[PDB]
Amino acid sequence: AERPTLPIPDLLTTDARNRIQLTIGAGQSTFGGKTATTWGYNGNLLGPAVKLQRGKAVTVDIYNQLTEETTLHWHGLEVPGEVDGGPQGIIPPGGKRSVTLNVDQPAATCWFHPHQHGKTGRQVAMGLAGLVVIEDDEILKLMLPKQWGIDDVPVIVQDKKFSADGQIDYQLDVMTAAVGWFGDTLLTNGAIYPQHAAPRGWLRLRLLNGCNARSLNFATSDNRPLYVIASDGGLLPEPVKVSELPVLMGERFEVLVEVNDNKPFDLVTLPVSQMGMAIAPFDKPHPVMRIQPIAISASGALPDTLSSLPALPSLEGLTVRKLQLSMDPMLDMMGMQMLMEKYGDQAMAGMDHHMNHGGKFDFHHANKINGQAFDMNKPMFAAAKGQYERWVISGVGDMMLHPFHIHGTQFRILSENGKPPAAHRAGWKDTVKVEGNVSEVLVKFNHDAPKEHAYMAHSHLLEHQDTGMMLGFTVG
Ligand SMILES: [Cu+2]
Ligand SMILES: [Cu+2]
Ligand SMILES: [Cu+2]
Ligand SMILES: [O]
Ligand SMILES: [O]
Repeated sequence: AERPTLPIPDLLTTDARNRIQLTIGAGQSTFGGKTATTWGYNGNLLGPAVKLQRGKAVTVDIYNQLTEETTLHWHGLEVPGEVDGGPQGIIPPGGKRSVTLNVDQPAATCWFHPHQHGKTGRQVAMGLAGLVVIEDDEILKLMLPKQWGIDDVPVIVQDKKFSADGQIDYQLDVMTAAVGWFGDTLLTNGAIYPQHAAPRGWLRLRLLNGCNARSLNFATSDNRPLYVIASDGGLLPEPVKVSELPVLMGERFEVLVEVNDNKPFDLVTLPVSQMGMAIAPFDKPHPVMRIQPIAISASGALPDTLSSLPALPSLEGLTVRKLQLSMDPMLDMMGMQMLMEKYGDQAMAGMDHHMNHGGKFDFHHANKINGQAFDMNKPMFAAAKGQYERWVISGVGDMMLHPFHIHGTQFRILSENGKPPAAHRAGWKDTVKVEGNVSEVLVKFNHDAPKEHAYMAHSHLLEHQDTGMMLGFTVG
């Protein structure tokens, strides 16, 4: 059979009442010919791309048609805590919540997803994620590829695993609380190995790692380069040519890739050095999508200069906040041993060379920051508003991957896990790698967040977030 075409999320803008309507609900999808219950925004799976303009406000009406509580967070969008949609932003089953978003940041590809307390991994795994396309006046002058679904395409890459009856097989248990939820099936905008027909010239891909726990590393099957033009929080100062592009959970990058007649190629993901993630079929490069060239000229440009990136300021005198991540040694060892028992040595490929004892030992609060599993009732600190701060995040103490995300900001990385950031990671970021080492980021919060609607800071390995590796903080 030929490959299915890449599904393209609809690009949604406001009505005359300046509203966007999002409905959260359950439906059915098909994977490898078997039906599965899935959840989506304005559909059965995944979601639309909400288009936003800097300096314009929009109202979003969010209808929860699930039978359980959910929340909706705009990952990457800088908004007051009251509309950030962290775990306090509950939408009752059958209810509606409206938010007004006053967009105040540069053009970027952001995304949106649930943030239900303790259940974010399940609700993402069941299907909920959408996109946000922010535009501003500056980016349009660059004349980048801009025809949505033709030469400007979102690429949301996610793994799932399924039970024998075809349903999504999600469990938050000791093993996945330890290593994360991951699967053997790769989806690209919800489809298994689709093709995308692209005009000759430049193709812009807006890449999102939407996996719960799997890191990815994009490349092309014939080693043509990718030109990175943007990171989580928007354009880089100039394109950065790469041969491969590691993407942590929740991160976005936009790249341009050349499309030439008569020479289809795949976007692939290369095996990563992360526990559990190189089990077959991920022990080898894995196709993500086939790019099928069309002999029609694409009009987009790859300009020499994209944007202005301001200098890092002086660090002297800035508040230094320490965030020590930790896992429970016993439960980390127990989850890792279950992984090894299940899959054997392959569960550590590529890595560097039973009774109830009560609630004190409950894996649901095994992961922590500064000695505390997430307490929704107690923000850990009150950050300054409009002031740069230096946040120091340590994963010393274990070797698991902690992509650390801070709500309410786009920051600058000073140190990523003990090294200065790569050039394509040196611009605006909302995620920083922490793994066995220490990262430091320069953050500023432009909006208030009160105790009742606090900003989150957490690992975006969802099973770790849900089992305590998150803190709340206020601003203002
Ligand atoms: Cu976020
Ligand atoms: Cu997020
Ligand atoms: Cu978050
Ligand atoms: O997030
Ligand atoms: O998140």
